[PDB]
Order: sequence, then C-alpha cells, then structure tokens
Amino acid sequence: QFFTIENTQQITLLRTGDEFATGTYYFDTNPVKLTHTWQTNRQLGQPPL
Amino acid sequence: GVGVSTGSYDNQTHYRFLGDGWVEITALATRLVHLNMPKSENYCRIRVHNTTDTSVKGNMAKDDAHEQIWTPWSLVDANAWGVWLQPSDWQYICNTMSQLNLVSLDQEIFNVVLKTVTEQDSGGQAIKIYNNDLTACMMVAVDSNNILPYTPAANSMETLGFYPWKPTIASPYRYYFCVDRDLSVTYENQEGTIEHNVMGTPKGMNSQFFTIENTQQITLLRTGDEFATGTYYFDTNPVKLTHTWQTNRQLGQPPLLSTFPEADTDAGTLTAQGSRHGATQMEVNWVSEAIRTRPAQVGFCQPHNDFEASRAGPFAAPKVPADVTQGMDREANGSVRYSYGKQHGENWAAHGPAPERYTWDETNFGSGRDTRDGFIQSAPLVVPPPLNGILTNANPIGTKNDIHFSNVFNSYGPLTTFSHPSPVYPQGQIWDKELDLEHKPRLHITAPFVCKNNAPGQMLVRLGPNLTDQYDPNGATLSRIVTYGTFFWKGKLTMRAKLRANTTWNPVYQVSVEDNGNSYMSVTKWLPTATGNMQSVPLITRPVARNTY
DNA sequence: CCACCCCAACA
DNA sequence: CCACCCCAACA
DNA sequence: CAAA
DNA sequence: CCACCCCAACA
DNA sequence: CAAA
DNA sequence: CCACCCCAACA
Repeated sequence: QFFTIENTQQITLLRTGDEFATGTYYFDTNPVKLTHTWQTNRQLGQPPL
Repeated sequence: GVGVSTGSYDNQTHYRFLGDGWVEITALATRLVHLNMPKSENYCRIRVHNTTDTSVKGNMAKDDAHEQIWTPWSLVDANAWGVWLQPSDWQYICNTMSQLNLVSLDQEIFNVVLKTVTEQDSGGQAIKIYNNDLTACMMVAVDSNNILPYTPAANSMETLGFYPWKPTIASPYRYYFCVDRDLSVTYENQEGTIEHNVMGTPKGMNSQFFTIENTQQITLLRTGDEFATGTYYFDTNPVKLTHTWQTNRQLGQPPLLSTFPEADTDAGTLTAQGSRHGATQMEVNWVSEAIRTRPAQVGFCQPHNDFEASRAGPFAAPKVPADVTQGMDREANGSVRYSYGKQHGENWAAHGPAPERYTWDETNFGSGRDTRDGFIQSAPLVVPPPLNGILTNANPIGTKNDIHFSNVFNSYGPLTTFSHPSPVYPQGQIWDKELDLEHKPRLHITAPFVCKNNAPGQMLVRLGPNLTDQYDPNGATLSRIVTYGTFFWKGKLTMRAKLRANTTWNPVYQVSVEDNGNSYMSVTKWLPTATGNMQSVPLITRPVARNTY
C-alpha cells in the first residue's frame, strides 16, 4: 500500500503573503466523565442488616 | 382534621384484553405497614470485621467485613414479584402469555395512624397503655433524583409482605461507604500466618456521605395527610416467557438419512463420515455432528467458583444462568439460590431461626454446559486422540488434583449467544437500576428488567421525632417519647403482554396443580391450614419451547 | 354509589 | 404528584 | 444523556 | 404474490 | 419487535 | 476553507 501525497492530496503552494486555513471540523464523539468511581462488587446493594 | 379516611384498598389484579393479543395487566396492592422509632436519630458510620471467620485459613468465602452507614430513615421496597401477583395470576400469565413487559408504577400512602405508649402499671403487674397523638409526624422522602445509592431490599430479602392480609414492615435504609481491604488466600490448615487483615481508614477520595435531610424533600405527613407519587413510566426491554433448547447439535439441516427404520426398534444410519458432504472448521476429512460448522456458540463456559479480588477484595464472580446438564453442575451453570423467611414464604408455621430456599435451575437448556465431558484436542485433530494430545476433566492444573481446567476456561467469543435470566415468581426481583459505567453489562442476573434510563425513586419513610419536656442538645443522650405508627400503602404496577400462539401439534408443558401427594406441585402447598399459615413456592415461568434455530 | 366469578352493566 | 446524584423531564 |  | 413461530407487514 |  | 482511502458532506 504505497501512497504519494503528491498524488492523493492537493497542495497549496504557500508563499510569504499567503494564508492557508481549514474549515471548522465538527466532532461526533461521545462525552467524557470527569468523575471517578469506587463501587466494587462488595459495595453495590443493601449492606447486611 | 381527623375523622375521614385518605385512601382505599386495592390488592386486585385487573386484566384487559386489547386487540391483537395485546393484554394489559394492571396489578395493585395495598399493604399496611408498621414502622417503629429509630433507635438513633443520628447518622452512623458503622463497620463490621468478623475476625472469627476471618482468622481461619480456609474461611475466605466468609469475609463479611464492610464499612456501612446507617440512616434513621426506613425504606420501602416493592420491587418484587410476589407482592404484585398471586399463584393463580402468574399461572394465567406465564402459562398463557408469550412475552411480557413493564409499564407504569404508581405508589400511594394514606390513612396514617400515629400512637404513643405509656408504660404504666406499677401499682399492679405491668401494663402498657396505647393512645393516639393526632398532632404527630411521619417524614416521607421520595428520592427519584436517584441521588442516593440504590439498595434493592429484595437483595437481603427485605421487602413487603406477599400476603395482602398480613401486616408487614419496611427496611431501614443503609448504604455502602468506602473503606479498603487486603486479605490473602490460604487453604484449610496451611502453615505460617495470614499476614494482614486490615480495614481501611477514610479514603478522603472515595468518601460519599449523604443526608436525606439534605438532598431529598420531606413531606411531613400527619393523620389526615395523603402522600402519593406520579405514574412512573418504564423504558425497559420486554421479557420472553418462552424457553429454548436448541443446542449447537440442534441447529441446521440434520444429516441425510440413507437408511430408515423398518419398524419401531431399528434406527437409521447416515453415510461414511469421511465421504459425507458438508463443511467443517477442522482440518480432517469427515464431518461429524460435533465438528460441523454452525451459526454460533450456544452458551459459554464460565469459570465456576472463581473467586476474584480488589480493594474490599473478595468476591465470587457471577454467572449468567444456564441449565445444569444431566450431571447437575448446579454450581457452574450458576444456578442460584434463595433463602427467605415466613414474610416471603416458609411454612408460615415452622420453627428454628432457619431460613429456607429453592435452588433455581434455569430452563434455557440447550444452552447450559456439562463439565463432565470437557475435552480439547491438539494440532492435527487426530480423532483417536492420544493422551499427551488431550486435556480432559481429570487432568490436573496448577499441580492441584481436584483443580481442573474447566475452572479457568472462558469461551466468550464474538460468536456467543444466550438467553436472559428469566424471572422468578415469588421472591425473585423485578426491575433494577443500571451501573453508571461508560460501558455496561449486557444484562443483570439480579433482575429480568433493567430500566434503560433513570429509575424509580426510592421511597424512604421515618417517624418524626416526638419530644418531651426536656431536651438540651448538649445532652449526651436525649429523651424522646416512645412513638410508633401504621399506614397503609397501595401500589399500581402496569404491564403489557402478548397472547401465545399455537404452532406445534403436540400439546406442551404447563403449570398445573396436582392432587395432593408429595409432589412439589400439589395444592395443599398453597391453600392455608387448620390455623392459617401459608407458603409460597417459587414456580416456573417459561414452560414452552421457542425453536431457537 | 351492586349486575351475571377481573378491569367494566364498562365509559 | 418519581426521570438520568441540585434547582428542573424544568415551566 | 448531555444536549438542545 | 415471503416479513419477525397463526389469522395479518394485516386491510 | 413488541408496540403502536 | 477538513467529513468516512478520488472527483464530492458533492453543488
């Protein structure tokens, strides 16, 4: 699987007074919880009476 | 104020026959409850460290050391089957309906009674007079915001009476607290010592101390006060009231019969194995009913009697239910196990503080796995497998005799299937929250239905502190009047299910009640006695095939 | 606020 | 008059 | 179910 | 004139 | 896919 | 002026 940038992707020959900029890439990923747990298996349910 | 009632009494079971075998089962129940005064009006962080079953050497599966927290609040759980149905109903249900679901749930409380007792009678033998306090309270807290932990009381068989004409009691709310432990293994007598058996100080990291009188609202109920919740709609997956039996040897086109019997007592015969057409995933030249490529892996081989560890350390590792093969591995195919008291079974006329259970052995046959036929070959799958080219159930592992490889095996390939843990009429649970883990179990063993979203809010009940003439909080122990109370409770539980078809030819098994023998299924078992005791015996729900493949 | 062993002589 | 550890399944 |  | 073991992917 |  | 190995998240 031999690729070539100068074959697959476009090249924007930037000089000095040239500005290259991309668009706003929107993400479609699942959130991340900034919380930690500690409920083992011995710590899930009704404690003994 | 006082005089008129607040509620009714419905322990009825209403049926509705909709269009297209879409039945609607609305169950009700109004249990009368007794709730006494909490010993403490404090919050306690109590610990237990049984160093009498912990300081042995083999007694590991006896570790009962946990750091608990007691709440003056008394909980109310109705997340059971027995409370919502009768022996008949279930029979009509499980026996007729195919599948089943869970809809609404509307709890209600009324006709609150509050009385006081004055130990009197010194000018005699001793008598406790009982009178009312028409000014008293009964804090009711409904935690739906599910802020507090989830303690399915059905866990420790602490629910509401099953006998709708028998006063029951609540369950004092207590929840788990972070500690930390370390316990080492050891066999029978072993030598040396255990080393360390330590608890765990506050892990000012995992600490999670809550207060009902801080997180949840309290509706100070008097006598003429009625507390009632809204109709909680459920968003759970249905449950199939059908059982399977299609193993791996019973999925696809049976071999071609080139020879047929000529009269009862003379079976047929297939054609030359290594001449038989078909596929296989084994490099040999002869298709068998064991070699042959199937769709998937019916049931999986789980390590039985594990025993894993962590911070509170042990703990057995569950099993997803599966028959108990003709060898009754009963401990592998993780068949369960219950132990209930009168107020949930028992010969409501027995003695000795001795519980009673009924080992549940799933029906999801053709799924289970027999540990008395293990079996694993090597490279060139030479059929007449030598010895040094196999690993059976008797072949030691680790250097331990009675310690086999089936005890460690784990065949849970992306080619595995299996049925959901079926309900369990009496006792058995109903619904259960869901571990707030990024990733989650495919199922819970502890209950057929698992709300996909939030869950019902727990309903916590407490007596309100009734005070005396004296009370300086700078008082070590404070005086309070002996106060207790009755309230009724009513329940709406709604389910909607389908009516089964009848696709076979052969009748099929069902649930029935035989004459009076000695057989498990025999009336007397249910109907009361001279006096009036009453059993409840867990019954089967799923008696009926389902052609898996 | 009693109808033909349930919901419901339904509404 | 119970919805995803608060107000608030908001109104 | 974390956005909508 | 093939839809989730019936009528019936109904009309 | 068990409701809709 | 970044969308799922091309033109092209097309216009």
